[PDB]
Order: sequence, then structure tokens, then C-alpha cells
Amino acid sequence: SRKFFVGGNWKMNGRKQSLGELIGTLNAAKVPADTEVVCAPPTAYIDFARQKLDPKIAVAAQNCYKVTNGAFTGEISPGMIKDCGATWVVLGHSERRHVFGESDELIGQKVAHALAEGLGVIACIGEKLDEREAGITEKVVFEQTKVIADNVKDWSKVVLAYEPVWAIGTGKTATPQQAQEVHEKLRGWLKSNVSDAVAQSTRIIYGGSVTGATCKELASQPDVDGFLVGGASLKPEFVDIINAKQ
Amino acid sequence: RKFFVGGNWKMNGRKQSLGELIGTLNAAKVPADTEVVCAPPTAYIDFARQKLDPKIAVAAQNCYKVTNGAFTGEISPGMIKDCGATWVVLGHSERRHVFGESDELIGQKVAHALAEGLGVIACIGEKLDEREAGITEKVVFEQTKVIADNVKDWSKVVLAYEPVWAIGTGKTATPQQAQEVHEKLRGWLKSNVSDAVAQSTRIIYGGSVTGATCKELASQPDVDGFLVGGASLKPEFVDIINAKQ
Repeated sequence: SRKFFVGGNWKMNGRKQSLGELIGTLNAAKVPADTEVVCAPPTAYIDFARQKLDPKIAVAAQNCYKVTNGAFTGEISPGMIKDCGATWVVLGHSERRHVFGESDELIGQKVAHALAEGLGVIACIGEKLDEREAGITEKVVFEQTKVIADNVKDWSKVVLAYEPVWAIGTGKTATPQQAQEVHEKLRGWLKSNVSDAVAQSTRIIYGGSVTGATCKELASQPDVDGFLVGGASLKPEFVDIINAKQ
Repeated sequence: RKFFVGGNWKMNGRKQSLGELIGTLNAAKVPADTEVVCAPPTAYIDFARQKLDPKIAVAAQNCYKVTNGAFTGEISPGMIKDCGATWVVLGHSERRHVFGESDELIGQKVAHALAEGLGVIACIGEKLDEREAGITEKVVFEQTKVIADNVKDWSKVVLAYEPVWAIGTGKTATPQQAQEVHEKLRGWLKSNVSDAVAQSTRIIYGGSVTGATCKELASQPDVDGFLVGGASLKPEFVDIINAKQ
């Protein structure tokens, strides 16, 4: 039975005072025991957020590199993340892939290293507008999932996040049916390419636009296991999203 | 020109080892003629500022070019200042040559950081191929150009020359070779900005520096300090702070 998972990707937003208020609201809110909640603060505030957040909520780094220490000015390692009290890391997020040009190869190595170091991974996949209006959605997300899977030895520690990058900022927007469509096929891919145990147990979360209005219908989809929330994770709304199965 | 010694910790350390390193630095007697800056890993900017004595300033190792936004994994000058840090390192060879950062992106970062009230340590340098084809001056003057295009007040900037050609390549830089490049750079500032800016701007050496080698490098006319790699994680960093004494 797959536990509902809600992640809040704060992206590059907030300062200690505003994130402190955001944190105070989440601390006061009543988290249902059957939801797994994780917040991903900016990299300068991993330590601060873990200090202020109630232990019921976990902390995720937004990125990491693929060795434990080294000559990588501006990077951080899984060792440092864990040292700050964080237990997750988001990898392959659309912004890393498409603004900062991170390759599938690089992303795969980060996943292997992150898991070796004891961290949970929220691994992100998704196709762009040009790729979808062209019929290669499956080709693109399956190859992305394959590189991740090729670098996973224990799926208990892994959550997959589908991001419809095609429906981010481009004018388009995606339906719950379209979301469910991808999630269903990803779960089939797991079954066929890894194992049936992995297919049934692995949380596949939806990373496209989520709001307090849209979340119940999206969460009711039988292969949608929760959310990786962007903008709404900075708002009181996020509490409603946590409660999308209540 | 105030002697300037920056310690780039790169992606190294944890709270225990970095606390120990900071304890050593807090206990160290910094000379009156010397300004000291430490650049921790991004996850530890906050931790480092809290533990470090006020005599030592803190730098971020990189930042992005807007104050907030949809840039998962990045930080802004606003957040860096919010954590008590007063500098950012920009255009480090590792950002340019491992992570593919353009001069265009680097210059925009420089403009944004300065506009937001941070100091900038702006890094330049040529690779071995570029050096062997005789285009050291061209590569390095052009990188300085883009930095200069985005600097209105040089009081807040330090220029760092990185001989990337001498990193794991089979070649190394002599102090005379270092001095050669630094003197050319001070001439660029004089020629293209002002004689006042040439005379007041620290140009620091970002190639291999140790306790053994720092005195001879520091004694060079146009070397005004260091951006230290590996030696920044050890007590030996203090010898380098002491390079002019």
C-alpha cells in the first residue's frame, strides 16, 4: 500500500524571516499520519529549515553533485546534505536539465552517489513542448527513467516525479487524465524493466501545476501517488495539498 | 593596496572538520595590513558566518543573477547577504570549465551581485591549449573586459588570475610567469578604466600557493594576494595570511 507523498519545492525563494513564517504555518498545521511531507529550501537554508521545521516534516536539498568531496567550487555533496540533517535530495529537476544543461549521464551518477550515501532521492523526469507535439513522450520519459533505474539499487529510498515541462509557462495546461496516462505507463515500465514489487511499491508523484483547487482530482487518479509542488509550496494552499486525500 | 587572502574551501568539509578549521582561524593573529575571506560550501555559508570571528569575512562560491525565481538549486545575492556573507566568488574555472558558465552569464552575475551590495571576487584565466597558441593576453583581457563592463565601482571587486593551464597538465607557473600576467592586467585596468583603478584594485593569484611558496609570490610587484585552494583547509592557510610579514 503506497504512502501519499507531498514535496514542496521552494526553488530560489525566501529569506530567513519569510521562510521562518512559512515554516511556522507548516508546524502549526495538522499533518495526517498517512502523508509523507518533505520541504526543499534553497541551498543556503537547508540547515536553517531543518533547525526550524518540526521533525514530522523532512528536508530535501534541491541538487547535489556526484562525489563526496572535491574541486567543485559552488557544489554540495550528499555527505553535506546529511550532515545538515536533511534526508532527501531532488535530482534531475526540469530547471537543472533545461536551464543548467544537466545530462542524463550526470543525473544518473548523482542518483547512484546520493543513494550510496544514505539519502532518499526525488528523481525528476519530463518532456518538453516540442517533444510532445511530435509523439515522443514515451521515448523521452522512458529513456530518462532508464538512466535513473540503471543507477538505482534500492527503490525503497526513491520517489519518481513526472513534470509535464510541455505544460509549464508555454500557454498550455494538462488534464488529470493526461497526468494519469503518463503515470500508468511509467508504472508499467517499472514492472517490465525492473520488477513487479518495484512497480507496486514506488511512489510516482505529479510535478506539473498543482493548486488547492486541482489537488483532490489529481490525487484520486489511481497511479498518481502525490505531488512535487512548485509555487503553491510557498503559500497556505500547500496545507490543502497535503490534505488532498482527506 | 590592502593584501587580500581568500580561502576557497571548494566542495570540502563537514560541520566537525570546518568548525575545527574555523577554531584555528579564530585563534590566528591576522596582520593589520591583510584582509581575510573564507568561501565555504553553499550549505555551510550560514554555519561558517556564525562560527567565524568578525575579522574574517565570508564569501559564497557562486550565485545566480536574479533576486528570486524558478531556479531550483541556485541562490541569490539577497540570500547570501541574508546569511551574513559579504562576498561572492564568480567565474571560477570550475564553474566555467566543468559546469559550462559563459562570460555572458558571469558578467550578468557580476552586475547583479554588485547592484545587491556584495563584493565580488571575479576569476579569469587561460587553459593550456590557449597558452600554447600564444593567446594568453587575448583570452584573459577579454574575460577582464566582460567583468569590467559590469563593474561601476571597483572598490567592491578583487580580480583573481587562475593559470588553468597549470592544473593537472604537466606544466606549472613560476612566480615570474604569475607576475608577467598580473602586470599585464594592471596595465589593462590603467588603459581601459583609469590609473586610479589600476593602482587601487587588488589582483590576486589563484594558482597553486602553499606556505613554502607564498612569500616569493607575494613579494611580486603586481601580486596583491591569493585565492587559495587546498591549503585553505589547513593551518597552513595562516602562513599564507602571513605572506607579507
